[PDB]
Amino acid sequence: SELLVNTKSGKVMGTRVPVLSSHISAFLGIPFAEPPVGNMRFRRPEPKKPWSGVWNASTYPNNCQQYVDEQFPGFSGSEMWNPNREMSEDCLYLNIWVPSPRPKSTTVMVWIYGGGFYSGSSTLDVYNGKYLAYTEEVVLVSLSYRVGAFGFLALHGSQEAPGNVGLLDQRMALQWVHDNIQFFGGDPKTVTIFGESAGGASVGMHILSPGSRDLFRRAILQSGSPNCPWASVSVAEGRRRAVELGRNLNCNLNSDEELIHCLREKKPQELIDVEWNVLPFDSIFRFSFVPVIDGEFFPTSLESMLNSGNFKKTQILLGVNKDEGSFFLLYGAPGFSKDSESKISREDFMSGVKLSVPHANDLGLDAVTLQYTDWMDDNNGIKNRDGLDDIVGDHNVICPLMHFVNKYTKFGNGTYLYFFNHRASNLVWPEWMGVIHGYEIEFVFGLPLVKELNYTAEEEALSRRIMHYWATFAKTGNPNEPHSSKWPLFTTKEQKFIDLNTEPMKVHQRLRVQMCVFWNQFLPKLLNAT
Amino acid sequence: SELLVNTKSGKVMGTRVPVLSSHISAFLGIPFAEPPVGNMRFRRPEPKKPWSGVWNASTYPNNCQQYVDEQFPGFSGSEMWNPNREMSEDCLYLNIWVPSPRPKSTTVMVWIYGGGFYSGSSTLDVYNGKYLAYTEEVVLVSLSYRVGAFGFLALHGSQEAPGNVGLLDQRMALQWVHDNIQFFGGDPKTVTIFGESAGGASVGMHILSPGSRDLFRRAILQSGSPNCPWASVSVAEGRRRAVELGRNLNCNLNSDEELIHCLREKKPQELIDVEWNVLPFDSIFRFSFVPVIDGEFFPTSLESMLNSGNFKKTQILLGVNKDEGSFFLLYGAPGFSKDSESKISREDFMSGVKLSVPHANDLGLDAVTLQYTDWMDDNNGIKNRDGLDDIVGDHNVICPLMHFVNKYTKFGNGTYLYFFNHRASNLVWPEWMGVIHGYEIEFVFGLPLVKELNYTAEEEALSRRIMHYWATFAKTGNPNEPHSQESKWPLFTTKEQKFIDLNTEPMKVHQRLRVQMCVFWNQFLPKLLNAT
Ligand SMILES: COc1cc2c(c3oc(=O)c4c(c13)CCC4=O)[C@@H]1C=CO[C@@H]1O2
Ligand SMILES: COc1cc2c(c3oc(=O)c4c(c13)CCC4=O)[C@@H]1C=CO[C@@H]1O2
Ligand SMILES: *[C@@H]1O[C@H](CO)[C@@H](O)[C@H](O)[C@H]1NC(C)=O
Ligand SMILES: *[C@@H]1O[C@H](CO)[C@@H](O)[C@H](O)[C@H]1NC(C)=O
Ligand SMILES: *[C@@H]1O[C@H](CO)[C@@H](O)[C@H](O)[C@H]1NC(C)=O
Ligand SMILES: *[C@@H]1O[C@H](CO)[C@@H](O)[C@H](O)[C@H]1NC(C)=O
Ligand SMILES: *[C@@H]1O[C@H](CO)[C@@H](O)[C@H](O)[C@H]1NC(C)=O
Ligand SMILES: [Cl-]
Ligand SMILES: [Cl-]
Ligand SMILES: [Cl-]
Ligand SMILES: [Cl-]
Ligand SMILES: [K+]
Repeated sequence: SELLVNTKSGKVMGTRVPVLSSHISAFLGIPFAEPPVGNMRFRRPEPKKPWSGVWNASTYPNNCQQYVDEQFPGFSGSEMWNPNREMSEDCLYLNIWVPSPRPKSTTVMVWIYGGGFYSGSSTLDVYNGKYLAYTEEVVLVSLSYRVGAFGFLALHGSQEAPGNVGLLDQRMALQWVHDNIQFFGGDPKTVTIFGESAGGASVGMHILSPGSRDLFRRAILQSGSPNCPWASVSVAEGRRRAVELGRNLNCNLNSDEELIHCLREKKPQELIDVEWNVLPFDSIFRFSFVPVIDGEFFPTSLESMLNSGNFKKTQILLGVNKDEGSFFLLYGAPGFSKDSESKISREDFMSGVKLSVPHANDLGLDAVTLQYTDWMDDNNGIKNRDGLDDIVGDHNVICPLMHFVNKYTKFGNGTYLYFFNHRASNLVWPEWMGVIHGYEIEFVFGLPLVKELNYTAEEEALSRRIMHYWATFAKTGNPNEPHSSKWPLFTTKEQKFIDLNTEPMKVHQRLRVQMCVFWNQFLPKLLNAT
Repeated sequence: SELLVNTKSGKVMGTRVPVLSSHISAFLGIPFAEPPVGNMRFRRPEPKKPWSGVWNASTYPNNCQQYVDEQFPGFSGSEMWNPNREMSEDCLYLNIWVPSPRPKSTTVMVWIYGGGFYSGSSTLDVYNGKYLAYTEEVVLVSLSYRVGAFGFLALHGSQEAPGNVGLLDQRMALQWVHDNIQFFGGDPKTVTIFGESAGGASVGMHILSPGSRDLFRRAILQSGSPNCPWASVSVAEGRRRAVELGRNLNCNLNSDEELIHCLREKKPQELIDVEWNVLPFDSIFRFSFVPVIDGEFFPTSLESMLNSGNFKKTQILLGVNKDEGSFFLLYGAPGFSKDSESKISREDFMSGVKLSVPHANDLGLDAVTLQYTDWMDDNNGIKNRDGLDDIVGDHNVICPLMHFVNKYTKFGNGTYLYFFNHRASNLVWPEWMGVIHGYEIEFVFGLPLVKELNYTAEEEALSRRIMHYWATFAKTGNPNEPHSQESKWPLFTTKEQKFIDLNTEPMKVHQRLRVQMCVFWNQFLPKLLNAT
């Protein structure tokens, strides 16, 4: 009844789930597209054909085919991000948490997972929607989308592997929410999309893309923006990588069509085993198959779109963590370790800036180096480690987001900026890594509310503050509830943002302005010039 | 007879001068070269021909022909640097202060004035040698040399205007000291050369130049070094400037000989009037006629000599003042004034940067701007004013000196480095200007020892220890008296890079003087400008 919902493509049977000494409705693994399998691998998604009988939506779906991180087997900090379900190319499903009793026509929030466009699943423990749905009385959807080659292999000109299909999967799940969320007590005219890292880049891509604009009301971007240097490639670079993928797998390369058909015969894991090989450099925070600037999903370059105001004009709320870079150093840079303080020698710092800014010539490397080195104390391994962490975080996440926020604000209808800098109580990773990539997510999804998870009282209270900011923003375009201490609008002139931690709200201005002028104005001009 | 000296070119009669209620001997205006006048303008100097009779050396000589600053008429802060004598091309003279009674074979110090190679005089109040010679028992000499076109017009290939003749004037006075100072009870094997700004750059050029090396024992450089961006030009640029000078005066330019002949027939003032017109750019801290890298006085590039250790190996003492740039902003950059706190707008900061680094491409200007701008507070008038001051000082004096001292220390026999950061209590310049270019000189020359000049007792104590450092260094190669219980000025070393503050407070040792900004100026900027 409450659990039996007739949607436009057929009937779905949800399940009653327990949540914090209460209950709500969960509809898990709802198909939004035809399975993109067989001759459909690499192609645009097709809408899910209607089924008869009742779809069993009591259970999480398969995760998409992806690289699986095995660097630290057994370790919760890496393993929480890996698939917790069987992987299958048949993976285009969404999940819904509905407050019980069913609300009339409430704010909808649609979560878009990150994972670098090469991994991610809607079914991770940290994305369990039941807490945010219950606490904030919203309808929470998590979508999925193809990642890696399967989602982003790009041979522009071909209708067979056009590129961007993972982005179209997201848009098709959005369309499905627009067409069906009213059946779950959701208001399709009050949809917020939100996601982290690649999911945040994704959110900003749908703001930019004219085909996505009318499928949501408002947006939240966490530690990601569309212009991130790792978040897109040119059609020529996507093409090179796709030919190199085929080269790796002994494919016929005489034609797009021959390459594409060879690659469709390959077992999924065969694609995944060689995925990292197509990258043009030794690097970190670079992923193989990502969105392409194709002239279709994105009519023109992201920069020209941002400058002309060719994008959705609405309210956005976005921000970054203190130490975005540290996870990536740990994986790919010399001298770093999970099990030590990771004091970085000068030799390893040099080799790290090269890996961090793989597109830089020698002059740009020197420029980066000079900008983050304290020459009164250059053999300090602690300042060398933190310096590298800041390079990776500033270059890849913070400064692109600041460029996006400054460009967006000129045209949009209200910007709210945050700086997430809370030090964990349950320290999973070592201290040197600080406020890690993805850590704010636990707070957004209300995991600190679960007593069995052993967060502190101050963390429960912060999670509740964050959920309420997020949901209130989703409802109104403003994270603040009229009447009382206010998170102020980010404005072009004043550039105010807030810290998000367990202390009373403090307001600052010009987040990392000094390093971000280096990354957004001077380096690009140096690289354009030399 | 103490006052009557027979030198190698003739007799000299000096004068008993009073000093701090004692007396010493002064020999003022001794000629060391033929008057470089007439057909000798621009030529290498020639040794002074022996004269008959007794040379009256009781009064200061003429000052060399030079641009005279009159931005601030009647103002002692600018006017103290202008010629206080009649100007003449007949100007190659030296001055000597000798303790009374005459010492046997004592330490010699020889002062080389600054003034950007376009100005300066041995006769200024602030260079009065009597305080230092008396107090430290040293034989103190001040030399002179031709400045501006007269000293530095450079037409490489001609032996009529070869360039660097002002440096050869200095060499010749050094040679004269070498040959004659024994007659004044000086030891010619213990000569320290010292000078400020262009004077300091000159000292460094003598260190480098094979033809000067054997003419002094060791060297002090104040706020200047040979590698300063303003202190030299290429043969090509010297030539361009000499020809631009001709063009300004409607000279015949068809050949060097015609150009030089034309320029020799002009009155000195005609050259001076257009002197500033030959500079390639609108600029700050740039001077028209300066030493040229010729392949003679300088066998190869300053940088290649410094790297190979092709230069005099000895002891050096050197340093800088806290605000080297301020004087130069006052004169040429927009929004500066001596009668206001000179809060600088963003727009005038951008203009100042361009004037300060006139050789820079757009990208280079951007790097300078970025390196010196607080983007949390980019409209701060005070931070923009100080930023500009730091740029001008870091680029023109501090970072070149630091590059020099690092390069020198690899091969030399002892380096002592100072940072002078005392602002004098009786300064007539506004506070914003801080510790100005040239203002350590009066301490070096012991002016705070005169009660009527109204310095503090702390300023007197400071001047006494500066003079004692300088002279003790001149005597021994080490500013410290061994066995003394005093705070010790440590050697500057490649590894530790130590220096001292010189001020009215107890001594503090620091390390890596302005290392952050000087890596930018000495490594990153040139690499960037050299890029295309
Ligand atoms: C096999 O090489 C890589 C493996 C890898 C990553 C990588 O992230 C990167 O940014 C990156 C590489 C990575 C190789 C080159 C590169 O840039 C993820 C980080 C954490 O887990 C993921 O596992
Ligand atoms: C006519 O232009 C100038 C006059 C001038 C100076 C200058 O110093 C400079 O560094 C400079 C100029 C100067 C013009 C261009 C330049 O760089 C001395 C400063 C103070 O007194 C001197 O007088
Ligand atoms: C849906 O699946 C679960 C187990 O996978 C089962 O317990 C539930 O009853 C199913 N619903 C059906 C078969 O109608
Ligand atoms: C949003 O648009 C409204 C309605 O036109 C307008 O009043 C206001 O200027 C905008 N709000 C912001 C914060 O830009
Ligand atoms: C959390 O705390 C409980 C109660 O003290 C304890 O029994 C348990 O070991 C902790 N759980 C986890 C998953 O760390
Ligand atoms: C030398 O010149 C001075 C000053 O003009 C004069 O007073 C003095 O009498 C002269 N001495 C001799 C010996 O002629
Ligand atoms: C200077 O030279 C002498 C003679 O070789 C040597 O003993 C001394 O160590 C040198 N001192 C320095 C500080 O280089
Ligand atoms: Cl629960
Ligand atoms: Cl605004
Ligand atoms: Cl007196
Ligand atoms: Cl050493
Ligand atoms: K085909």
